Amino acid sequence: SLDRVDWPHATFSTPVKRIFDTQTTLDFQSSLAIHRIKYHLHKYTTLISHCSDPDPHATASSIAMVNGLMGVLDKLAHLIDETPPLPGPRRYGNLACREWHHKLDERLPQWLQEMLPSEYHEVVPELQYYLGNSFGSSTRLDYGTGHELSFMATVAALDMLGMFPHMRGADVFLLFNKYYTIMRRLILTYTLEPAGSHGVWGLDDHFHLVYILGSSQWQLLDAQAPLQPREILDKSLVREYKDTNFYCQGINFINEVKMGPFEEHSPILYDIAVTVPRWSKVCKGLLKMYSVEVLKKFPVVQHFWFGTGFFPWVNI
Amino acid sequence: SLDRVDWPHATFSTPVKRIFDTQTTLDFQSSLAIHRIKYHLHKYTTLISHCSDPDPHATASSIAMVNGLMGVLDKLAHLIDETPPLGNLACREWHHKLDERLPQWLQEMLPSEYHEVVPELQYYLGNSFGSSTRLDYGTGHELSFMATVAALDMLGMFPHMRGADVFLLFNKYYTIMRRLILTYTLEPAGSHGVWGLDDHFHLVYILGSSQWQLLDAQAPLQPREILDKSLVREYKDTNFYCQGINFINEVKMGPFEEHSPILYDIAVTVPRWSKVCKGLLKMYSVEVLKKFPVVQHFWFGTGFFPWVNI
Amino acid sequence: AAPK
Amino acid sequence: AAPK
Ligand SMILES: [Cl-]
Repeated sequence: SLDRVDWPHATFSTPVKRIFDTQTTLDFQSSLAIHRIKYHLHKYTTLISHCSDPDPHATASSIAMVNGLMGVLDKLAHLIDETPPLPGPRRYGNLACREWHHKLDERLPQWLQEMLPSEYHEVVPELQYYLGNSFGSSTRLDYGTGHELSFMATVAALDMLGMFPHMRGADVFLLFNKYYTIMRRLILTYTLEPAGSHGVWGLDDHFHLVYILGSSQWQLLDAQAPLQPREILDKSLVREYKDTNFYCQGINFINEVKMGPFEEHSPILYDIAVTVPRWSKVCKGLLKMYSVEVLKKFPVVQHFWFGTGFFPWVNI
Repeated sequence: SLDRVDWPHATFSTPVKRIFDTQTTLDFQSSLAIHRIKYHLHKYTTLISHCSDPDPHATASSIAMVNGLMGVLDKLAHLIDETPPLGNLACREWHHKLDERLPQWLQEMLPSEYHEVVPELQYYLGNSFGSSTRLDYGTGHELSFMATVAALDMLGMFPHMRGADVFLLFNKYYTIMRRLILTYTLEPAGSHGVWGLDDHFHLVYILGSSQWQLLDAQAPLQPREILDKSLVREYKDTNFYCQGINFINEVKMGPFEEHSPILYDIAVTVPRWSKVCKGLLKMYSVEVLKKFPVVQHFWFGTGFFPWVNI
Repeated sequence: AAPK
Repeated sequence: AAPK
């Protein structure tokens, strides 16, 4: 079923490689793992379009778990401070990064231990994996659509356990906002290379989900939306909304990092801005894109690993 | 003709943007300029397959212009030494001095009966080093280099050019490039990422394969052996491919199969160099010459690379 | 010929 | 699915 791991009677183990080559990425297209992924992505998109107008200063859900997953992001956020980067050329993966991940791989299992109540700890090895793989590559010193995909996966797992009763778009907004805060900070500090990047022939170097989320938020208002897709092209306005909206937050981040005229370096986002008249279109289109440009492409999905609990490699 | 320029009767003017969109990238495909590019592409490629084993501490060709141009590369190398970092903001600064001093340096490089040629040359070379303002390098800049050495060829500045010179020249050029990328922290200009051949270069690897192509099975390495870090290291002064793959090897951090899946694929798949070369050319015409993100910024004059039909 |  |  696409939505609730059959807790109790369903067993967990360490997830493992399954995507290997071209066919293996395709069999994956029909797996139970994927139908869960696509499902939770739909939900969080649908939800988030309730939150056009999030609380930029929000701090906690009313759901216990969004508050734990909040606080654990918090702990691995404190980790960057404890891991000053290495001097030298701002050009590739900065080496300090291996270290941070060593520290992570050390207290994560502890921090999820505390986070889930007793009865659940037998879920950690599976959970560990996904959260753990959310923040970039352990040894390539990169980060891209594949890990962002892993974080959504973490949450969908926690969700699949039924620990987000009545989760409003504001809870999705809140967890991802911390998530992107952290990933924005990691990419810049560890000076990380893109993974699965399709160059100038892709949406964005590291993200895709941000945009499917941002776009969703203004979906329901399109004409009465504080900005039009045309307008994200205006550095000043994007700034104005970069707290309330993921799409501005995305675009703001490209804009900060990348040096030329926007149209030359982010040609797809440019075309979108200039070609899709309204946000509901962008989101429909950016979802269609996701399921081609991430879910079906190997450089991007091969490090999705499957357990037996949350995201099984069984058929349909 | 693909080969010469009507000197002195074709006229020369500051190049000027011509590729604008999908449409005009497809016209460009029938420009004199493109055939003049394809023509010298082949030339250097077959010449260099003559030179599997070049003198890695050669300094000077026996041709007048290849030392002159060597010397110009050298004059701007030096410019770097006097422009330290904090892409990297010290760099517009370097480009600024390149155009203050470069028309001048090509002044010395040619016979006084030639000065009419600079604005055009000036443009092509002075753009072989990545964008003034975008702070990137990519294969359109590499294609610019070739373009320049082709302008020179087209004024017949290079009689019975040998493989060994098409090395030497290029070998110097990349030496600077590896430097500019690291010292300036230049991003990849116009790239496919993982779905492309190299973040930054395509020609290194055509030349690279040419060289070993004639001897393929008796080549010091075979194409699968680029995947061994130390064998690659042995050859990197003497063979462009290894130099290419060496560069990747010292800059990109994970497994090679993972970060340069395309070069991997080649190496695990294409049995002999001549075929690797054959592929990379076919692929240079799709992936570089027919891709607008990549050629947009190749501007056209009236004299060397003119924007006209056939 | 161009990304869109 | 995978570059070649
Ligand atoms: Cl390593």
